[PDB]
Amino acid sequence: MKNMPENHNPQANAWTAEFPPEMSYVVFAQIGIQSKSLDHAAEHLGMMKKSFDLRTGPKHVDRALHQGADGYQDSIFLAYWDEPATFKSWVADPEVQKWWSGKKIDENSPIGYWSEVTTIPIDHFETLHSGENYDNGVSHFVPIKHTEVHEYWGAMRDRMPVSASSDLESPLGLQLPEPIVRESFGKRLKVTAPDNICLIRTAQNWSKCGSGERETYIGLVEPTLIKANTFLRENASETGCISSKLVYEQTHDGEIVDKSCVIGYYLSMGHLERWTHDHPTHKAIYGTFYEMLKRHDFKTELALWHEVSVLQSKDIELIYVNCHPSTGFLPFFEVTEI
Ligand code: HEM
Repeated sequence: MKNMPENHNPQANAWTAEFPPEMSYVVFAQIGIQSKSLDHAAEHLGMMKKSFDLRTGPKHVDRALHQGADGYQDSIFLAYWDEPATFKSWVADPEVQKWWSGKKIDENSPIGYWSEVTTIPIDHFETLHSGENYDNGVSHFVPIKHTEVHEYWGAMRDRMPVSASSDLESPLGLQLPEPIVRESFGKRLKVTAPDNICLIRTAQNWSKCGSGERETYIGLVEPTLIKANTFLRENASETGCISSKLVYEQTHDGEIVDKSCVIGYYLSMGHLERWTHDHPTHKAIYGTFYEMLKRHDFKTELALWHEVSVLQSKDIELIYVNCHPSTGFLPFFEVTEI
């Protein structure tokens, strides 16, 4: 590990995914229905829900709700496979093909469709968990193990196997170009990303907190998490953050549960590192979590985790049908009409 300090002894425990040898990829698919009122999205969401129960459906799927720009909401499925061939057979299923790639989105539709499908090579992937929790993304179906490789700047990079042999820099260098405003409503658009973009899903789960911890999380952490995500959304070029969403997770039936996450894409892992290590909003929430840890013998019922991947252009498929121009990758890079 390159960045680990001498005689490193972390204050808090943490766990990390330990992938079996036969696993080569994780498919992480984000599929969204975009609307101004959730009633408009009900029909699509019903169809997609049933598709996930196919024999080729994902090993795990979360539902979440995103409040986007200017009154648009995204109803999102976060779906995981451990076998790309199974994912491809799922997409090919006639029931999935009824709605895949926004097929039902007609002209002048009140809803949009988008999908961001990432096929993650395992050597370009790492996870971290504040507890031995088997309901955190891939930990629903991958074992996890205790690790010392955390609680220092650069630990995320060190946990990703390929960082020992690659700097993981963008071919575009250090500056994300100014966003542009696409005429994206009424169109079917595919965006091509540059190599070595970095995707993070970083999650907060207060479902097991008693009153004390819950009041602290809601009163003292979440407001600054909201501030952090807003800053990332509004300052793409300064930060290198292509896209950031704060989403609240839901039951199968759509009810909001006590879980959230930020899903963000960055021009490179280095951009994500520099924001995390430097910005005051992450400074503030990091400090509060360690304040909670000390007050609870370094075992809070609040659970945090993240999944971080570094992606090649060919690893990610980005499709936006009748979407608001601020959605996802639409402001950046190369676009084509499908
Ligand atoms: C916009 C939302 C967030 C982003 C993008 C983000 C990003 C990151 C990244 C990339 C790291 C790894 C740093 C490294 O290893 O170099 C990290 C570490 C950490 N973050 Fe966050 N984070 C976010 C929200 C939060 C929240 C809400 C909390 C607490 C409630 C939090 C607490 C921590 C802690 C405690 C660590 C240290 C983990 C360890 O290595 O043991 N973060 N964060």
